[PDB]
Amino acid sequence: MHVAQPAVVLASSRGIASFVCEYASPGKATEVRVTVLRQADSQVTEVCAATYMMGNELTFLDDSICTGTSSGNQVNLTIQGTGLYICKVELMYPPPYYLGIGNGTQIYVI
Amino acid sequence: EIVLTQSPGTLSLSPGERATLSCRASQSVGSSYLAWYQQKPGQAPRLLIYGAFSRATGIPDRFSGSGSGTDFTLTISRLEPEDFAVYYCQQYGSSPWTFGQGTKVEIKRTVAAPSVFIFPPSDEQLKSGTASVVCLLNNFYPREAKVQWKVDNALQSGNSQESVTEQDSKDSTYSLSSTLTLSKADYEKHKVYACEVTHQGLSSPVTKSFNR
Amino acid sequence: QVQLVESGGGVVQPGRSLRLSCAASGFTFSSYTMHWVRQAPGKGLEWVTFISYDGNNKYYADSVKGRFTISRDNSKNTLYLQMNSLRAEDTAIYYCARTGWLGPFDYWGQGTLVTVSSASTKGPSVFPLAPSTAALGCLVKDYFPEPVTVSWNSGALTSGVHTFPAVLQSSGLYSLSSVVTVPSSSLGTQTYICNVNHKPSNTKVDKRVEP
Repeated sequence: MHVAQPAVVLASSRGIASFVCEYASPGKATEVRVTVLRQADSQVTEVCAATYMMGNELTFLDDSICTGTSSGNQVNLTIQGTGLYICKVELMYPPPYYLGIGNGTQIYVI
Repeated sequence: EIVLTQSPGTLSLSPGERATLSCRASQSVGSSYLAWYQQKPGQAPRLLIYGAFSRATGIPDRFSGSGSGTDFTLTISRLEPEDFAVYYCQQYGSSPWTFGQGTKVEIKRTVAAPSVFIFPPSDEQLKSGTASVVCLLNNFYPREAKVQWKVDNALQSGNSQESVTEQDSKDSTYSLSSTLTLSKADYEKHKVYACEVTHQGLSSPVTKSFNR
Repeated sequence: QVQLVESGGGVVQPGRSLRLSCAASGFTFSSYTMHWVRQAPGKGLEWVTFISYDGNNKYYADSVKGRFTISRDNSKNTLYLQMNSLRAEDTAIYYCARTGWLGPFDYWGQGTLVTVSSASTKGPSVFPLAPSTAALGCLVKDYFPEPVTVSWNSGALTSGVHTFPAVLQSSGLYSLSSVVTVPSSSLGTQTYICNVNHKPSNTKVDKRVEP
C-alpha cells in the first residue's frame, strides 16, 4: 500500500531530524505497526519501531532514538544521532493484511 | 485475491544463453512487493529477487529483475548449469500471499530418439492375479513423448499410467515408464501386447511387442 | 547463520491431527513475522498461514481456515502449526518461512513431509522385469507410504540406472519401476540384483533379474 515520505530532509545541528510519513489504507485498520529501516549497501538495520492503535497515541518500542507523534494517517517522526531511511507501515488488523514501503528518505546533515 | 501468472511453463535453453521469465499479476502490485524464488529438485525454495529489482544476498549478478504494475520479468544473462531449476514469483504486499504456478528452465539439447523396451509380466506377479506390462522409453529428448497400448491390435484406454524421470544431469535426457495393468484373467485372454511410441526423433511410430 | 528446522511430519489418516514445530536459530526470533508454506508433490507453492511478531494477529489461507492454528513461542525460538481434521488434500511438504523486514520470504527451512491417506503401511511386492544393449528392471508394486530406495548390485551399478518417480494408484498404494541398461552380451555372465527397501514397513528385499 502506498506510503509517502519526503525524498530529502535536513538534520538540525544537534543531530535530530524530523519528517512526516503518511499512509493510506484500502480499508480502515485499527492496528498498525510503523517501522523505520536504515538501508546502506543493500543490507538494512532497524532504526526503530512503534505499534499504533489509531487514536491512542503512538507507542514506540524503545525511545532511545525515535520519538514520534500520530495525527490520523500521518506520523511525525524524530530520529537523533548517511544512508537511506525507509518508512515501513504494516496494517495488521482488520483483514486484509497490508504492507507498505515508502520510497526512502535521504538525510543531509548541515 | 491477487492471482499471479508465469510464462512460459517450460524454458528450453542451453548453458550460456539468456533466460527471460515472465510473471503477470491479475491487478497492479507495486514493485516493492514482488519477489522471485529459485527451487532445485529436492531442495527448499531460495530467494533471489525482492522488490522486483533488488537482488537477495548471495545471489550472483547474472540474475536481475524488472517491470512494474502487471508485468514483471526475471532475467538470467548467462545460464550456468546450476541455474537450470524452477522459478516462482510472489506478491507479498497483502494477504493472502500468492505465488505463481512456477516456470521450469531445462537444458536444451539435440534431439534424441527413445530406445523402447517392452517387459511382459513375470509369472511371479501373475500368481497374485494381476498383470503389469511395463514399457520403457530410455534417454530421449525433448520431454514430450506419447505411448499407446495395443492388446490384440486394439487400442487401450484408461488402464495405464506413466512416469518421467527428471532431466538427466550428464546427457540431459529424459526417460519414461508406462505401466499397463490387467487382471490375470483378462491378461490370458489375448496374445499380442504392443507398446507404440511417437517422438520427434522418430519419423514413424515405433512398436515393441511380444506374445505369450 | 539463520537456521529454520521443522519437525513433526508423518503419515496420518483423514480427520486425525498433526502438530508441526519449527526451531529457529541465528537471529532475534521475536523481531520477525513467520509463515508456513506448503508444496504438494509435483505442484507449486501455496501460502498457508501467517503470524505476527508477538502473535497478536494470525491469518490463514481459505483451504485451512478453521482447521489449522499457528502459534509461536518467542521465549523458546519455536514456531508451531496445529493441523486438525486432516484431508488428503493437505498432503504436502510444509516449509517454515521467515519474513524479511522488507517483505519477502528471505529464509526457508528444508521442510517436513506430511502424508494424509486412508491407506495403511504395506511393504512392496517386487517383481522382475526380464530382458529378451539390453534392458532389465524391478517393479516395486503396491506399497505405502513413500519412500522406497532402490539400488543395483549393492550400489556398484549406477550408470544407465533410472529409478522412476513413484505413481499413486487408485488402490491408494504407490508403485514404481527401476530399470538398468546393460550390454546384451553380459547376460548370463553378470548377475543383476535389485536392492529395494521400504523402511516404513521394515521391508528390505533383494530380487535377481534373469532372462
